[PDB]
Amino acid sequence: PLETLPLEELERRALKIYLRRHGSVPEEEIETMPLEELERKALQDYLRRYGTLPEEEIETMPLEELEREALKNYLRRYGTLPEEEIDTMPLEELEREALKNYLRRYGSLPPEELEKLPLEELERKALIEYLRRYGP
Amino acid sequence: PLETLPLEELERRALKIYLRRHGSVPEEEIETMPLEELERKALQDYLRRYGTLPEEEIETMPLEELEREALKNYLRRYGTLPEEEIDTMPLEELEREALKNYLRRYGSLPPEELEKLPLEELERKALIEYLRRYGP
Repeated sequence: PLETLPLEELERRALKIYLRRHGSVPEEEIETMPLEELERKALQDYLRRYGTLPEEEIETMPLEELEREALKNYLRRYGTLPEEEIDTMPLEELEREALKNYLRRYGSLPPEELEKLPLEELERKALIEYLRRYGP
Repeated sequence: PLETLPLEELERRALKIYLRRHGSVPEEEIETMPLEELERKALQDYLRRYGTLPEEEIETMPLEELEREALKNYLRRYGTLPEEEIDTMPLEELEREALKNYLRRYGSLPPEELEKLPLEELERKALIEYLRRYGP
């Protein structure tokens, strides 16, 4: 049933299931939040667990910084690529590597595709995979 | 031609021609700057030439709020919906109504099909219709 969902609905549902699994927030008050805020509170749950930073910076950091550190942690624990160029790797590339890393582990797709699939389609398959494993 | 390139490269070209025409950016970085830097500096330029925002505020503004104000500004001078909605409409809905508004002034698609497209595809046409107007 997830095929009929466009990319804006897949990101919403995936962020919901994640926030319904990690973090305690009213379940009926999750649906009414804007998608900009869904990522901020989802990636706040991520940073609070895998990398104990200052507790109030994570509340006030911009959304581009919350995502950058969340992607950085993902490559440190799930990737052998050196820590050095993780800081210098652009945001457009941290996302790409974090999705190829995700689709190789929890995905039945050969790496020949994951290196040729664009970033927009890499976001699709990784979001449809997360839902078919952790949700309806 | 342009339809064969991915959505990441479309935006990379679109933001490149914009920097070369509007404002002053050294053209010695045809593709060396990251996509995160292309979006940022091109947004502060639009927030400066087409708006009345503080200088010392946008240079420290995050990306999720630079884009928010750019759509709030773009929807004002080119939109029909009232101003009260602009502050309440979420960021994901600000992008949708901004992309549809652009695809009308410079669009050969029928408006009934403009709605049929999801937000992921409205961006492709807007970027492609932009490059056919300002690109070689």
